[PDB]
Amino acid sequence: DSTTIQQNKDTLSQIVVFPTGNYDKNEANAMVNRLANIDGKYLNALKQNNLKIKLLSGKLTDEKEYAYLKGVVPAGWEGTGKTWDDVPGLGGSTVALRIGFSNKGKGHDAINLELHETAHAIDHIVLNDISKSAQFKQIFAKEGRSLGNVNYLGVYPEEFFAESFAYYYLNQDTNSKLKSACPQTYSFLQNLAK
Ligand SMILES: [Zn+2]
Repeated sequence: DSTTIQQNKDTLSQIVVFPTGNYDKNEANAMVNRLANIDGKYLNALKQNNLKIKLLSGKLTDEKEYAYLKGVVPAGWEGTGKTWDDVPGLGGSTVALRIGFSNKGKGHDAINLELHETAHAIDHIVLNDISKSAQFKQIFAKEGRSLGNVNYLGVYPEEFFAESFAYYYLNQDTNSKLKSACPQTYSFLQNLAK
């Protein structure tokens, strides 16, 4: 609800890092507002571990900490002439997101950039790679293709987990879509948030 979103925006004021230089500040605010949909327990767990959600005004590999990715072809992306230089988001041990690239198809396959990448960090930092736990692996074996992208989401449980989390928290449409397609994944995320 409207007041829950504000509470999470408060929590995020100590998580989000805005970039140097000029950019669409309203769009950066929109991304923070979408992150505020995430259950506050997760956001405070990220803050406890000093995970920073970096909004970028340039390319991922323009940041010194990601320079090692310059020229690197992502897993599964060979032959397209695109590399990490072109990838708008990264999540796991860190989180970095190009402002403006939230929507599906803006250089990435996720329903929403910032929720997908932040799900990676929650998975890895907060929950000890729960996407590789025995329980989620069983669910992934049954439902891992049911969000589509069968040769990507259907192959990597960490990507299926991240995408399912994004569906669960993006909006009411994507939440009910997850419930219909991946009922056991939806219940798993419900029990995790409970
Ligand atoms: Zn991913």
